[PDB]
Amino acid sequence: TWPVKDFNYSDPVNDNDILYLRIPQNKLITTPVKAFMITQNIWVIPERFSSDTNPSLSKPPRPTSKYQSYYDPSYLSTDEQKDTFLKGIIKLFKRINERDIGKKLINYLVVGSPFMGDSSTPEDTFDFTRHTTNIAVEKFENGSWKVTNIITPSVLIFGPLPNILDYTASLTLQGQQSNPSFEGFGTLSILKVAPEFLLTFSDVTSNQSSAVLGKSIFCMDPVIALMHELTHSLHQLYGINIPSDKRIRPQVSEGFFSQDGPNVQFEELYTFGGLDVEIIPQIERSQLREKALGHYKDIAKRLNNINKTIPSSWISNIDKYKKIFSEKYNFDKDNTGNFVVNIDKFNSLYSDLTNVMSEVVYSSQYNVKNRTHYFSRHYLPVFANILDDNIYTIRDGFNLTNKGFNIENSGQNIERNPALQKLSSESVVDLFTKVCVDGIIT
Amino acid sequence: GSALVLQCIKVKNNRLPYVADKDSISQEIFENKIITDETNVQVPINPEIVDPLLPNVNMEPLNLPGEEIVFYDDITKYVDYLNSYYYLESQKLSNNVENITLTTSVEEALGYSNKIYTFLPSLAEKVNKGVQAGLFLNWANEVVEDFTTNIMKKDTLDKISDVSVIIPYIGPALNIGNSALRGNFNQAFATAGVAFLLEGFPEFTIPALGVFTFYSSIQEREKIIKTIENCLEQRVKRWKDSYQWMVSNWLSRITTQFNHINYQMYDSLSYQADAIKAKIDLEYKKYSGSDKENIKSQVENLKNSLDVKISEAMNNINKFIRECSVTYLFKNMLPKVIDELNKFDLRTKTELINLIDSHNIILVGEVDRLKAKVNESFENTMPFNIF
Ligand SMILES: [Zn+2]
Repeated sequence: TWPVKDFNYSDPVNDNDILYLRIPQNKLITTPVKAFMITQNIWVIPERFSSDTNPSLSKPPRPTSKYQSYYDPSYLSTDEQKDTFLKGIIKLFKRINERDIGKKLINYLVVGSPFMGDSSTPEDTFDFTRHTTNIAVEKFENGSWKVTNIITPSVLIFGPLPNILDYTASLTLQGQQSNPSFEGFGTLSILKVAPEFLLTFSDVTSNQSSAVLGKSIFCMDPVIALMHELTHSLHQLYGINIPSDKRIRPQVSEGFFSQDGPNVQFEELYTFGGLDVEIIPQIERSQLREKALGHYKDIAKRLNNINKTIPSSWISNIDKYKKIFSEKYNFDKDNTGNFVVNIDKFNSLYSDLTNVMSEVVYSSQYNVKNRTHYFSRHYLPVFANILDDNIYTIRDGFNLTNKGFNIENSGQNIERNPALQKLSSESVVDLFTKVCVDGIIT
Repeated sequence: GSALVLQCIKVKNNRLPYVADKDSISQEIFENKIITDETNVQVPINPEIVDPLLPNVNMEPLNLPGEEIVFYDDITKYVDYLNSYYYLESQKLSNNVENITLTTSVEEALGYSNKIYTFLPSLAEKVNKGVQAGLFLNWANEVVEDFTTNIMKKDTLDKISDVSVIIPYIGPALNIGNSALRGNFNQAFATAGVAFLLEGFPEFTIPALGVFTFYSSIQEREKIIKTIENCLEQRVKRWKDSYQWMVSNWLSRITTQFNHINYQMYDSLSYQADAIKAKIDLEYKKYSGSDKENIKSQVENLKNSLDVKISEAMNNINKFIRECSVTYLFKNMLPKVIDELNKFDLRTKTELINLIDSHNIILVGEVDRLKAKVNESFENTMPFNIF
């Protein structure tokens, strides 16, 4: 168990775990932003996010996504809301450490820092001057922001996009940042989460349902929603992230009715897991393993030949980063002294990050109702105050014993729980497939 | 009768089935291939938190372009009959109703606000009667008794199909393939088959598989036999990988559309219970007597029992729809895949026979007789099963 440190937004900058960070990836906020380190190399930044040129938190005229959409400029602006947001994720990170798979998940994220280099860097060099590994720390010296120090984080946990219900925000990478995440080196993850806001589903299709009560409309447990996003960080960090080029595309055609859906990427099917992984055939899934293997072998051979560094003053730290990335990828040592990829330990590692670490696996482990197949219907989303222990605890989530919520009569049910408040359909934006005829009919 | 329908129904985008594009899945099985001599594939403890700061380094500014904003448009879809979405809208209650009454006609329920559609003729009788100068629970329980018995209906079709039983009231509830009005859900489902439930969905069809070829020379001794054994490995792979493609299409395109009927029927059954709940409450206000305040506790339990009794009916529909989804894969998709695989086998076999006919003299101590007998590999085929 990696310890989850407690924080307030009122707490001052201590030049250790609370800092001010320069994030060029966020267009919405040009200035440096206040950050907190809840655990080793996993930072929370209670701020809204946007990658678009000419960004805006306000509601657009027409829908910008195929998903169910909800906007709010008020969310995560004042310090009271940032204090709520900070405690929220801190509370969720404690709930992750309740089961064993969550302790294992966090451990991978902590130790698996991104490699100091890429395809551009030659074999004999560590590059310590890249944005995929480094983030700049800054003081406010005499009416201006000066660059003081750096950090080497694994996951940066921002607030939501303009669309608060956007779950694909974590998959957004800009090609030059992405190339490390494909080719084994990895990159620091930038998550955009909204704990209080929840997606909702029902068990109408699944016969595994309450015969006592009936078919319920339930919410995703925000720990599972967070752990879902953290599995993309896991893939981004260990350099086995499948590209956004590899995707499923929706078919819309006149003749039959269908969803004008989004593109469901291969990463999204991997991170969800279960039967829907078989949508990607084995001929493609095998190719990704063989590619990942080759990159891990070439990264081991890089560690054998390194002598210089960029910048030139980091030659003393060559043995330091040899120890960090050897433990990450879990290389062995052959009869020369060089690093080598143990194939049995690679297969064990790669299968853990793809098959074991997934949403369907978490939902069974944490004893919570959840989506059974990725294409389960999205119902009207909900809001919930997770910080109040009468609504949501660390040990059991929404399903609390004292308020008359057993596992069949789950607290996740919106009908049977008043704490799961609904968002109004006036604010919630949607696309529509318009069913018309304009005829007499019989 | 006829009724001029001049207005649209706005169905939400994410309350429709996701159907993937056919080309978007995987093209590997349809690609051509050349076979060679070596084609072959197949802790956390309690630690201490460290100071995360490090010495500053000169980073150049990473000039990110930024994402372009894209506005998405709605879809209009013109249809030639009152399909499932029209039949669903008829069943809904209006905004702040007063005195609702059930009706057997869909066009009346769409036009008039108070009138609500029902797919159960017997229910339309017993609901609209009300408390006819008698006791409250005498009528109220007869409505729920009639509601329960009708939603548990199952008709046993025989002769054709692996589907054991079908649920008949889906026809008048959703008007699948214009089944209602004509009134032959049971007949049409048997005649057309399991694909009837997919409204206007293009019939499944698979294009021809990729062709195997070899080198022109292959002039070395041992080399021609060394590659023919690898050709038979890739044949087994093609059967294996074709079945995985078939499943990839089924999971992303077919299963999603069948579950749409599960969702639609739950909405349908929910609107019927909302109509019964509303009518009981309206008739409760209209009723009066000495035994009225006594039965209050009992009547609220009868309202809550509707939610349980829908789940009993849904577990039958889930069982029914699950069969339809699985039997589609067996009888609509799989035969077309096996037929195309048998064409691929015959085309690959004629290639292998003519490969040996081209190379008689090389590498033989008369092993042609031995190698021609290895066609027994084509005799047996790779099966496919479910569960
Ligand atoms: Zn995701």
